[PDB]
Amino acid sequence: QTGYLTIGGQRYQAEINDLENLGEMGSGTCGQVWKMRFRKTGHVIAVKQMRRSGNKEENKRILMDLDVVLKSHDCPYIVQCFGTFITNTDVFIAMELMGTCAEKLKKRMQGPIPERILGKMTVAIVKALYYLKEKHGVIHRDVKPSNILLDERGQIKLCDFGISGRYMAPERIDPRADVWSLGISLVELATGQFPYKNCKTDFEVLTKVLQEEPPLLPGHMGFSGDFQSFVKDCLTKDHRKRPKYNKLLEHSFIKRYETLEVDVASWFKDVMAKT
Ligand SMILES: *CCC(=O)N1CCC[C@@H](n2ncc3c(N)ncnc32)C1
Repeated sequence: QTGYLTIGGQRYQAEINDLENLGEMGSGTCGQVWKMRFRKTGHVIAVKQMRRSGNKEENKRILMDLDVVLKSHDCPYIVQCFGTFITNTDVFIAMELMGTCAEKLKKRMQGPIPERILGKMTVAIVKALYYLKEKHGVIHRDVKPSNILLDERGQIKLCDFGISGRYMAPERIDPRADVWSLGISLVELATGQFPYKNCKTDFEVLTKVLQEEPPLLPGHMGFSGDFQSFVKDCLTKDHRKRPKYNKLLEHSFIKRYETLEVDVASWFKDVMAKT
């Protein structure tokens, strides 16, 4: 429903001019996203703006993503929408403000991200894809580090569903393909290096994926055996032998970080402090 903004129980009748524009965030990968402040509360939020005069293709993608996120109001690992504003000229989609994405944390850190953090990250992302395949029959089709968002309070959510209904897997080029993309992302963040960084064209990446063996987590960085095993599983070329989430969620690596307390909130704020 339009016109209402609800930040945690408290619902507020509001309109666009009840918000102060604090500047844009990054690029318009799905839409133009502003950081905005609620003049009544003081709360600052992310607001995506869709202009009705905008690109027809981008607008179809923004509506799909919204469709998925309103459906996912009860997944703690998918960013929550706080409400919508519909004016004669624009649609304003209020999202909870996250910090940044794993891609930019990799930039800031200038090196590997510790297994402790990638652990909590694997739990939140696998359960997100599982919740999305089970309760709604959607699959993501674009899981990559720029789509994994974090915040200062430790939360790790998944964010961009604009091309999602029902980093590319071998059988998505040559017929659980979101399982492959998660593994490529995990190897990138774990080593700080993208495993197909020397390819000068898109098709050259696709030939590497099908011709050479999967990128494996190296053995000399102290990675635990469970983490190495989990990545080897996701990075199975033959999709017939790749596990579904019900089997993935029973992996020991998943089980270690469901229970273990990992202070990602502190690790996040220190990385962001370093320039
Ligand atoms: C890699 C992260 C990044 O640069 N982007 C693209 C720009 C928009 C940004 N972003 N999208 C939704 C967001 C929410 N809800 N909070 C914070 N940043 C957000 C992701």
